[PDB]
Amino acid sequence: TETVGKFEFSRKDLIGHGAFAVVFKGRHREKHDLEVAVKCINKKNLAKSQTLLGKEIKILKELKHENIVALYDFQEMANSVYLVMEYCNGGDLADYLHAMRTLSEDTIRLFLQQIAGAMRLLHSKGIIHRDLKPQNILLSNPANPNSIRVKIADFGFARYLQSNMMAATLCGSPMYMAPEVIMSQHYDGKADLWSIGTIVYQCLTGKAPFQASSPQDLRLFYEKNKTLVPTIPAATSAPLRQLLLALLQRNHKDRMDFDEFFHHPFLDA
Ligand SMILES: COc1cc2nc(-c3cc(F)ccc3O)nc(N[C@@H]3CNC[C@H]3C(C)(C)O)c2cc1OC
Ligand SMILES: [Mg+2]
Ligand SMILES: [Mg+2]
Ligand code: NA
Repeated sequence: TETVGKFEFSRKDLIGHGAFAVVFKGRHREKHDLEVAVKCINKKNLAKSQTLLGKEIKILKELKHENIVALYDFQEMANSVYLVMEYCNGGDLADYLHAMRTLSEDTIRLFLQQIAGAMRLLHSKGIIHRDLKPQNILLSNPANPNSIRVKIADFGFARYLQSNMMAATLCGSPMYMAPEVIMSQHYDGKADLWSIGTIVYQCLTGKAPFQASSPQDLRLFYEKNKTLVPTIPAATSAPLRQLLLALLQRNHKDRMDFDEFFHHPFLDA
C-alpha cells in the first residue's frame, strides 16, 4: 500500500500501462468507497514520462468540467510524479469501439455533444489537447436520461496557445494528426478539430478516413493530395455528412472553426 495525500493504492490493482504512464486503482483513505485512478511514471521511459505527467498536472489542475477527467490531487517531486484522478469505470472508447465495431448516429451524437462541451472549455481557456483519439476518451457510469459520461483524458501533450500564435511541436498520434501537424507546419486549435472529425468518422464507419501503411506514407499522401475528400456512406444523415466534410478539410484555414462546431445542427437535440 502506497499513500498519496489522502489517497492510497496498491500496485497489484493495475488498470493499465502505456509508454509514458502506469495507472492503478486506489481509494480515499477515509472514504473507502471513493474510487480513484493513480497515474505514475513508467520507469522504462523515465525522463519523458516524468515530463508528460508534470505537463498534465499543469493543465488538468486548471480544468473542472464533467467531461474532462477530474484531478483530485497530485504529488510532484524531483524524481517521482503522481496524479490522483476520478476513476472512470467504463474504460476507454477504443475498447468500446472494438466491441461495437460502429456506433449509431444517436450514440455518436450523445458522445460528441459531451466532447464538444469539454472542447468549449479548452477553447475558452486557450488550451489545445494535441492527442485526441479513442484511447484518450474514457467512459464513466457516475437517475437521469442517458447518464453515461464521456471524459477527455491524457493531457500530457496539451499546451496553452495564445490566440494570435501558432504551435509547431510535432506530437500526437499520426492516424489522428491534422495534415498541418504531420507535415511539420505551424498549427493552431483547429488541429484538434481534425482529430475529432477523425474520431467521429471512425465511430461511424469503423475505419480511418485516410489509411496508409505507415506515418511516412500518410504524410506523403497528405503532401501529394491538395484536396482531401473522405468517403462517407450514402446512408449517413445530411447533418453528419456536412459536419464530417467540414472537420476533415485538409487546409486548416478552410476547416470548420469552433463556433461552427459548437452550434452545428448535428449536435441539436
Ligand atoms: C474500468 O476499466 C478501465 C478503466 C480505465 N481507466 C483509465 C483512467 C485513466 C486516467 F488517466 C484517469 C482515470 C481512469 O479511470 N484508463 C484506462 N486505460 C488507459 C486510458 N486509455 C489507454 C490506457 C492507458 C493506460 C494506456 O492510458 C482504463 C482502462 C480500463 O479497462 C481496460
Ligand atoms: Mg495531451
Ligand atoms: Mg491548425
Ligand atoms: Na487555465
